Amino acid sequence: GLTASDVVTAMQEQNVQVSAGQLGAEPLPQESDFLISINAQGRLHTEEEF
Amino acid sequence: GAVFAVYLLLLCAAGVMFKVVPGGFIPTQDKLYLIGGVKMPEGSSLARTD
Repeated sequence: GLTASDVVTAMQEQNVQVSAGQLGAEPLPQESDFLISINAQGRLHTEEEF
Repeated sequence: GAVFAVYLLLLCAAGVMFKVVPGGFIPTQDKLYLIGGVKMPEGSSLARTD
């Protein structure tokens, strides 16, 4: 029940650069002690993952 | 013959000069400022650094 365009869209959705943000960044009413970057993996690398 | 003997030693002395006088580039000079700064513990916020 799939089309070529479904497949291309799913590949574009599931192998993609992700911007995951931070904890403790400004603006806060009281000064933060830490700034913690977040990682979330979006891109695929191997034939198995694809 | 004696002056030529001295000249030969002075010449040797010239060779040692180029070996014991430290090499240099631009002498350090007072540029009318100093560079300060700080490395805080990894993960510190900008507020802690400030």
